[PDB]
Amino acid sequence: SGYTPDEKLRLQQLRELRRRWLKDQELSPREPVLPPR
Amino acid sequence: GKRLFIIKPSGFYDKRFLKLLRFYILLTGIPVVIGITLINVFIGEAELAEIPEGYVPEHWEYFKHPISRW
Repeated sequence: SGYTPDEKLRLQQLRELRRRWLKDQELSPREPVLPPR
Repeated sequence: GKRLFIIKPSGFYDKRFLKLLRFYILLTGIPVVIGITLINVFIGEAELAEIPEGYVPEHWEYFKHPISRW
């Protein structure tokens, strides 16, 4: 027997939250805003 | 592409301390090094010689380098 459906719901919610966090970890093209030299 | 964010602790304060320490060391290190070079190039070291008869020297005249004599 694998997961309970309760654990499956918890894993799915944590997985989508983690994927949102990792998507937010990316960098916009302006970053880093290095000052002129 | 696909660059990530590298999470690191704030190195601003440590770098600021190192910059301040190097600046405050150099601020008097450069004048003293220039002074030693000017002393050694122009004034220079003393020359060893025998004591003249009837003449007693000062104590600071018993040393070689100008800074040691001073």
